[PDB]
Formats: sequence, C-alpha cells, structure tokens
Amino acid sequence: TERGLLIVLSGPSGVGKGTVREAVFKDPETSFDYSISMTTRLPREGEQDGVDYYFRSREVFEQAIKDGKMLEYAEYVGNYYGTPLEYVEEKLAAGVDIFLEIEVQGAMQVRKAMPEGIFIFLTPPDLSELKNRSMEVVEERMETAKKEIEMMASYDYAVVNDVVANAVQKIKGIVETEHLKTERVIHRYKKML
Amino acid sequence: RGLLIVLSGPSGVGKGTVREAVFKDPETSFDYSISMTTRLPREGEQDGVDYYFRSREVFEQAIKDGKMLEYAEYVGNYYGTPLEYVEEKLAAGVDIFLEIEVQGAMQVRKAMPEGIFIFLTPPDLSEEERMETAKKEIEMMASYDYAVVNDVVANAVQKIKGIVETEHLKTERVIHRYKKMLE
Ligand code: NA
Repeated sequence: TERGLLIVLSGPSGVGKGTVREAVFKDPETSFDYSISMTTRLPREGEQDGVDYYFRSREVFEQAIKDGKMLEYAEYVGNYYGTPLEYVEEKLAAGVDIFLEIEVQGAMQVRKAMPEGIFIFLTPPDLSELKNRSMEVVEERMETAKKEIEMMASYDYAVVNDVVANAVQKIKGIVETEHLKTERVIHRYKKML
Repeated sequence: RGLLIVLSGPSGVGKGTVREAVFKDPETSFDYSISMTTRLPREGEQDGVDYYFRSREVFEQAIKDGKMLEYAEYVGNYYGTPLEYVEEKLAAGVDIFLEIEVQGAMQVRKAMPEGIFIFLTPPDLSEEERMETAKKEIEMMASYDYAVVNDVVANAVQKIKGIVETEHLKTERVIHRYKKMLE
C-alpha cells in the first residue's frame, strides 16, 4: 500500500471550485475520497456519523484544536466545523487520495497544517485576458489580478477554469504526475523487495 | 521558455518505441531533439529529420569548442546533442523531447538540471542477474524526476504527456507568465 495524497483545490469565490469538484468526482477515472468534516452540531434527517460528518462534542473538538489535530476549522453560528488530522491521516496511510475543495482563507490554514498536500489554485480565465480590456473598476481589476498572482506563490499548481472539462483533465494529470515522482515510485518498488 | 524533457531508461526498455508513439500522438506539442551522428544514413533516413549527418572532423571540432550538450562514441561512430539547437528552441518557447541512453542522460542532468528527467521502467521490475539488474535500475531511478512503466506503449505516452503538462502548470512558471503580462 502506497501513501495517498491530500489534494486541495482552492481559488477565488465564483471561480467554479464547486462545479469543478463535482465534475472531478463524476469522472469515471478518478478514485478520490471526499474529505469528511467534523462538526459539533447534531445530525439532521438522513445524516450518519462517519459518512456525512464526524459528529462530536464541543469538548472533543476543542481538544483536537489544542492538540494540533485540526487541519482547518471555524465556528459557524456556535457550531464548529473542521477538517480533522486523524481521519485524513488514516485514509492517506491506507493509500487513498483525498480531494478537498475549500475557500482561500481555509486553504491557507490547511497549507500551514499540511505542507505535504498538493495545493491547486483554480484561476479565473479573465486573469490572462486582463490587458485585452483609469476607472476605479479597471484599477480594482488590476489590483485583484496582482493579489491572485501573489496568493498563487503559496500553491503548487494553477489551473484555469476556461472549460470545466479542461480543468478536470489538468487536475487528473496533476494527481497522476505526483504519483509518478521517483521518490514515491522507488518507495513502492523497495517495499515489494 | 520551453521545457527540456529527457526520456531515458535501460537498453531494450522501449525508449525508441515510446518516443515514436509520443510524436505520432496528435496532441503533442513537443519538438523532437534530433541527434548529430558521424555514421552514414540507413534506409529511409533523412538529414535534419532523423539525424544531423556530419563528418568526424565537424563532430570532433564541436566537442573541442564546447558545442555538445552530450555525446558518446560507439564503435567509431559519434552520437550527440548539439547545445545550440537545444538552447535556441527553449528560448523560442518550444518544448524539446530528448530520447537518450542512461549515460547520455547523466551528462544532460549535470549540464542542465532544470530539465525534466523521465526514467522509462521495464514492466518486469514490478513482476541472480535479473535481481541484480532490478536493484541497479531502482538505484539509477533516484537521479530522475519521474519513473514511467512501459507496460502498454499508449499508457506510457499519456503519462509522459501528463508529466509535461503538469510541469507547465507549476505556479513558479505560471506566475512568471502572468507577471510578464502585468508589466
Ligand atoms: Na478525460
């Protein structure tokens, strides 16, 4: 059993992260597991622990935060929501790739907690077409572009969401390429011997 | 700037077969790195297509003048990669695909680390001399960036295309493109 990879897809709000993540999971060639979040809220109708969420108490959640066992977390209306280190680690050690789609502020928490993850920045198609366009809106668009390029330096790869199908193909290519790195390939061959 | 893609692996692994299939693929944007040789053309071979056919005098002068990226002599015949052709195509934004023997690949690695080194792996490795070969192939592999099994030629081709596209999507390269656009 080769170690799984944590694949983190982020990028600005409205770039199509949700749509790309859905298409990645619909693709018959992918074999990712979705990251299951831990929450302190109680289950709703049809929800199962270990399937929809890891339902835990506030005490358990805060203890996980204090012990550095939380990759990312936030409190949304008195309820904690977060990505637990223990369950991500168990799946990676069992050889399963985990795919996590998250907002840019959440991604920086995950990056600090798990630098071994593969961080993909989903890019607006307008970023390359910026010059093919001073108004306060033009000044804002140029400022947005500069900050996206600066944010991108924290990521491993940047993929343009020109066509959802194209972003999916590039993401599959990234994950396959990461598994072909000789450090990982040698590990497989040595464990065989 | 174009990427230097170096495909290597042991003799008989199918480097030639995989390189031919890579160039037959309609999606390939790679330009084949044509080697220079002092041997005469074989049946169906053309200068500037299959090889740069040159005399020993020209080749030895290119060696002496530091104009070879890598070279070797095999039973009186020189084979090598001219440095200028590579450097010019890379600067013009063309990706270069170089299929070479393991000893040639290590010359290129020393000269140009920025290259993407792909080790084409025998399928029998996962399945006394055979064990010794396997151990040395695993040891060699550590000097390469990626290792691709030649299980099915079509599968090796898609993994190689995937490697080149992924290297193009690295944020260091993507940021460089966007900054130039910015000004
Ligand atoms: Na596809």
